[PDB]
Amino acid sequence: LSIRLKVPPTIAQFQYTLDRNTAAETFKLFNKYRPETAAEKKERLTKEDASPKPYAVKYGLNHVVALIENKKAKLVLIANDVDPIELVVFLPALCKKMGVPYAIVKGKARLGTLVNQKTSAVAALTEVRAEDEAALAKLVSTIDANFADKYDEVKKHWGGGILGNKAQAKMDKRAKN
Amino acid sequence: TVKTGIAIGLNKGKKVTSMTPAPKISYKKGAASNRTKFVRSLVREIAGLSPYERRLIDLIRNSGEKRARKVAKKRLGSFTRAKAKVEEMNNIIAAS
Amino acid sequence: GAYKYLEELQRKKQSDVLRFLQRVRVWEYRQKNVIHRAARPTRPDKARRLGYKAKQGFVIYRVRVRRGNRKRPVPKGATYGKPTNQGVNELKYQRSLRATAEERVGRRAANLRVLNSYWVNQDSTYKYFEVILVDPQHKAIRRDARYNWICDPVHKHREARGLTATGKKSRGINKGHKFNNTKAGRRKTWKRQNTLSLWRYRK
Amino acid sequence: AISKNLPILKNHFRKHWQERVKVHFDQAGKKVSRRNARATRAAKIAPRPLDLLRPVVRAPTVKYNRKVRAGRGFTLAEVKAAGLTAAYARTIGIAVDHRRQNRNQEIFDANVQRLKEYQSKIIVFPRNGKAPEAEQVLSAAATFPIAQPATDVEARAVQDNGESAFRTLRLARSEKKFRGIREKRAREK
RNA sequence: UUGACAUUGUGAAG
RNA sequence: GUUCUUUGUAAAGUGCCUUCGAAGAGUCGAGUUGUUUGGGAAUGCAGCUCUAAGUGGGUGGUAAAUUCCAUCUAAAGCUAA
RNA sequence: UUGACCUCAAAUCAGGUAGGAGUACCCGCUGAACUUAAGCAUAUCAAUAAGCGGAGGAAAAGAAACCAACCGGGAUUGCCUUAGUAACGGCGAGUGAAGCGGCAAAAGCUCAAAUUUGAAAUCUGGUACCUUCGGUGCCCGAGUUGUAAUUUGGAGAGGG
Ligand SMILES: [Cl-]
Ligand SMILES: [Mg+2]
Ligand SMILES: [Mg+2]
Ligand SMILES: [Mg+2]
Ligand SMILES: [Mg+2]
Ligand SMILES: [Mg+2]
Ligand SMILES: [Mg+2]
Ligand SMILES: [Mg+2]
Ligand SMILES: [Mg+2]
Ligand SMILES: [Mg+2]
Ligand SMILES: [Mg+2]
Ligand SMILES: [Mg+2]
Ligand SMILES: [Mg+2]
Ligand SMILES: [Mg+2]
Ligand SMILES: [Mg+2]
Ligand SMILES: [Mg+2]
Ligand SMILES: [Mg+2]
Ligand SMILES: [Mg+2]
Repeated sequence: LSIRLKVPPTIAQFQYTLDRNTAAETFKLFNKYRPETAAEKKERLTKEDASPKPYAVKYGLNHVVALIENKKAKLVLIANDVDPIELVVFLPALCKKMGVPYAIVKGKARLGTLVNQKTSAVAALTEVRAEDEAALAKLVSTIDANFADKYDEVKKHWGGGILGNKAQAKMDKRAKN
Repeated sequence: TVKTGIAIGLNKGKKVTSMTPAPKISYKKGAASNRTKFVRSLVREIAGLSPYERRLIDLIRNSGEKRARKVAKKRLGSFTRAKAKVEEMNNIIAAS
Repeated sequence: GAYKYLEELQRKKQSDVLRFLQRVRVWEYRQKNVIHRAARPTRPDKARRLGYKAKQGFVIYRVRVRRGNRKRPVPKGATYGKPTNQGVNELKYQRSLRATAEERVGRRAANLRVLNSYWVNQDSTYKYFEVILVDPQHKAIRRDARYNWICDPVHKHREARGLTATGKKSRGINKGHKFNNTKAGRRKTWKRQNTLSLWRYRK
Repeated sequence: AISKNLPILKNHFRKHWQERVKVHFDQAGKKVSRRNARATRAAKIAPRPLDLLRPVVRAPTVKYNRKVRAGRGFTLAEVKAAGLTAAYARTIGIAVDHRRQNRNQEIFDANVQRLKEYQSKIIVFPRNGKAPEAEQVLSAAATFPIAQPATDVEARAVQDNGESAFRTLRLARSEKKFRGIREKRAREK
């Protein structure tokens, strides 16, 4: 039913997701900044500014939205599987307004597994180590060309309207004869 | 705003030494803020326009602003809300 | 936070994006049972401001109720009375459809307490609501100071007595000269105004 | 059922009134209960005065504005002028009303004076728990009665300027009646 | 029983 | 009243300067129908239709346009006598 | 193939919970007619009886989207009064409140909407032990589609 009807552009923009090659490199960089587990938390607490400054992926819908509004997120990942879509439907426009690059990635479960949660629905990097600055800049350029640079044209395009298998054959038959 | 001192007339009432109470923060309930102005502007460009708002825009361009208020009063309630809606549509037309 | 954006976006119900979502969701609800458990709130922002919390002991249910007037259930339309009481068709229920949905969910889960409810969807035949319920036996609720008031036996079946938000509106429980009939309860006020008060030394 | 020269009566007894008759047979009994409740509360609660200090306010309406009475509580500005906070004032036996405002200097000064006298005539026991025994005064209202402010001296000299008070009332009334019409004429010209 | 509005979307012509 | 524990590089209150100050939507409100009220160009409640605003919104017991003023802060919640 | 996630099921699974009675008083729904008008249909009886749903030792209401037009009052409830009054009504029969004033009793409050982000700091359950209306360690789980701390307009928050 969701594909037979015409999809408004605000929702239709989520049909485009990051391709396999660049998504694999995206998760490779994000897997280097996993949040500390509870087991790692225990060892840190008993040792204790005796600890170095941490670097980790920022997650949480309310937390990430605030980071974007304060010009602190360098790259934002957006899940395309949020059933209450209104929770995340405004993020591409918010990131475009604030100049924060974004990518619609496939799998809220996959985002969760890098923050030790069942689902995450959003992820962001605010500060990256020096040895990974070049990798992040390479990913941002590739990601920008797919989502940020095409935002103006995608906002004008409606989705959906696909006919069923049998209805498609009936229409094609009438067009030919 | 001073009382006259007699029981009848424009400023009737007794003269007392006046004091200025501190303003109550509840009197600013409907005051716009930087946070809420940013959100409402962003939502407008995402959601777009309502079907009755599109008809109002056409009437302004094609049938004048006066008839737009008459239609806006019917779709909305009071006449005062129609005037505010028409002015909002004028800004949308101007910024295009 | 994203809750602010959800609140403002929900007010554009006739926008193109929300019209698409309401058509797809109204079909999905119609395919399910009249009363069925909901895994999560459809409007998390609305649930929070009504008292919902994302913790064990809070339950969301979805309910579908028929729209329209209340036909007087008399055989063949005969009322057997004076002409002022012969009306059958254009009569209106004194409680809202939201209250009816709330009460039916309460009977389905009598072990829970109804907190609040909110509108989600509607069509020509039905209106759709989601009801927030709290488990008074769960220890996460009984050990929580902000919510253990619901465990008091005086709060059993709040929706049946009209003690919820929609119940208090239909009862006319409000301040001012506009609610002189129902400020403290319509029947309680009527009893006080129709009582003959006599003292030992007659006045 | 109308006969003779009698007044028209409006006795409202056409309902089932006998089902809702309240005779106060327990008037004496309830007085005993109230006196018992006051006695047991005074012993139970504290050597505290069983009631809270109240401010003096002006009664509204033109019919009753010539008198002062006891209000609900002191304003936030009044308690601040007395050198204490609202939270601490409630625990010492001072009623605080956050929704009342001060616009009259005379009322504001009178309520500030009441708070000053109250603090000088009470002893606040320390939280350590020593609590030396003190005599219990059962009424703070009786200790701090409210008096009607003075308005004028008993006798004065006659100061007459020749203007009639009746003439003054008529002109003031006429000025208000025709204020709108005169302004319209000036605006048109 | 008849009309209007809502359920109620999509494309073309006269 | 006596007695055992120091809770705690804890927690709270108060002055001045500066930048801010988020406040509840098929809801308010409007039309119409029915019922109800002392509430009378319509007191409350409900069905259907329409459907907001942010120096805004409600009320000020005669409908309306225009200009001011006063007063509170709805559409979420608990609480002894 | 394997392993997650989402949604939906099953079990005499672990632990719980709802029903019925009573019902004087209390919170709602539904709802008459006899009667009065010397007839009678609006009205009245009555927002009553009967019927149905839901509580407690009281219930309900309650800290103003209040009342006012005053030199203003200040949560709710009850008594005296306002008052058989304003008003409603084949303006007939009849019906009918509220503000102020005196008194009884007095008590205040908290969520949503903010990034803990140099660290989900929160919680059910299981298990061992213990000073057992609970406490501690440990282990799964809930939870970032938001659980704690902090702030509810009387304010309050980030810095100095
Ligand atoms: Cl709430
Ligand atoms: Mg205020
Ligand atoms: Mg009825
Ligand atoms: Mg007037
Ligand atoms: Mg009128
Ligand atoms: Mg309550
Ligand atoms: Mg079992
Ligand atoms: Mg009742
Ligand atoms: Mg008769
Ligand atoms: Mg007869
Ligand atoms: Mg007869
Ligand atoms: Mg009965
Ligand atoms: Mg019992
Ligand atoms: Mg009692
Ligand atoms: Mg109660
Ligand atoms: Mg308040
Ligand atoms: Mg009062
Ligand atoms: Mg009556």
